[PDB]
Amino acid sequence: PLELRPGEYRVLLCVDIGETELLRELQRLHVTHTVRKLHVGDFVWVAQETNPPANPGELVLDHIVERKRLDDLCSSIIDGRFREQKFRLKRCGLERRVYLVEEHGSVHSLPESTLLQAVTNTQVIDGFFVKRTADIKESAAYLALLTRGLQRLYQGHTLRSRPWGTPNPLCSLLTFSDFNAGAIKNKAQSVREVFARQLMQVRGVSGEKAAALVDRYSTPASLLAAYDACATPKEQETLLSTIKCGRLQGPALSRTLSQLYCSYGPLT
Amino acid sequence: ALRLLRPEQVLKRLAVCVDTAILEDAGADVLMEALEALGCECRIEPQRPARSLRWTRASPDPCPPPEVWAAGEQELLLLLEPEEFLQGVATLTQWISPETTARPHLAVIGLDAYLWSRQHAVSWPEVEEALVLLQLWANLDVLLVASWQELSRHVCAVTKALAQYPLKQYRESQAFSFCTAAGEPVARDGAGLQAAWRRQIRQFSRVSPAVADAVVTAFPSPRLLQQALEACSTERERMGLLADLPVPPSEGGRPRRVGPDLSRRICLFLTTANPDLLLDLG
Repeated sequence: PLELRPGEYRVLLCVDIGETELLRELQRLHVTHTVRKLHVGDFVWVAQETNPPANPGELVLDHIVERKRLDDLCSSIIDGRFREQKFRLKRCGLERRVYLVEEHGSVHSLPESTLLQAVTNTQVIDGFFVKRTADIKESAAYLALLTRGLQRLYQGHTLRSRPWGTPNPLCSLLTFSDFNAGAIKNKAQSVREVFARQLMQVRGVSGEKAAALVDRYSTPASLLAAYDACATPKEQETLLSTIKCGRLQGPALSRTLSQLYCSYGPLT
Repeated sequence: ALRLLRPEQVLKRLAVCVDTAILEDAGADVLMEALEALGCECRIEPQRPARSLRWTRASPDPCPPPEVWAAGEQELLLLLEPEEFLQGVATLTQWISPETTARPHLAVIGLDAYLWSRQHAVSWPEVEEALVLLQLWANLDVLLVASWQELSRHVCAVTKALAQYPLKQYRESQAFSFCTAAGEPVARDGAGLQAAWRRQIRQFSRVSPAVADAVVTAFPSPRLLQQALEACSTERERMGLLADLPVPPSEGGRPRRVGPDLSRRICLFLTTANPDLLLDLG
């Protein structure tokens, strides 16, 4: 329910807490910045209310930077963390997304060929802008120049407030209340998310199949209680065959989930 | 209906169209040496901006049956002389683009050798600001390299990126909203379900497979774990049922356990009736 009026408002940098150093370097280049907890990414800009109850209504600009140093980049890719990490950045509602890469030492942990490929995959496929800096202080100098451009890019534009339901210098932005809490529940694991993911640990269970089971029984207590109420074991062996399975909308596959979920003996 | 298009069988459908005026530098052959070894199609033919190269992905020849192969141009690198580059840096004190169909790109070979022998009009921080101005206005990167090999490294990396793109989009879309990848085989008598149930615990966040095996050793069926939770009197016993279960210590003699956070998450997984309940935040 917010407007930021062009006559005065504040364009400033928000930095994540985990940068423990860049905080020494960034104050020298006269960059107006605060330090905050950010739930996706490492760097973000907001439009503060300039003179509000010492509580600014804040609209968040359409720009996010995630900084992986190259040592921790190799770590985060070799354990499968990387694809989950970019996907969170891809689904955050700030859609001009930058991926900042610091050298910090020697290049040879993973080879040259495979690291350049994944960065260029992030450049091409994942849609990110890649900046490559050599140390901590070049990237801070980059973010200094990146900040003074975003002040000049939004000068005299009038800014309004989107809901979480969704060139040009982009006004009608999310608010910072909607951004963080929206980023909270992107990565937050729900009961439905796990129970869908758990169902497809069985050979023969697929994405349209598991979401059909989740459409019928939203929580794992309800699948067990449906098994509880049906009387003979032939019913529980044939409970699940009549689900709305697919885009199109398994008889013996209702059998093998009941073997998981009705056996009070141990499994094998 | 097998119907498979891997990265290695659409790189055949990838085509790189490189302008003939690239060749007036005799070090440009390094590209051709490297991008013929990759199995993409090479086209040496005159281009829509001159001294530029663009990419071309077209749909395969029998052609089925889903709907999008992402065919069209979709990338274009415009190569620049450093003094032609430094003109536009001086333009962005107070626009090297036409408007064509694909995603635009710039490269300049050997810039820091060039600014040394001329300067050491404008210098390096004028360039550094202009890269940020090219970033913000027009989403536009300029690839500053120091050889034709480094140019060719990136040109091949773009080309392997455009072959892997249609694989990745058909698992990005057409996967329902929990994926972020196969199933354990089960016989007639179950008998592989324990290794599936072991992996179901591993589908919680922050769970090492050593931790997941400690859950299932204690409680080898789902009904054996709900029966243990319902035998507890207080809710604290339910939330700490799996907490005291021993774990491999992992590189230091300090012994580990499963611990209370996972033990409460499993407890209010099976006991809750709220599917929108967040087990954790992160």
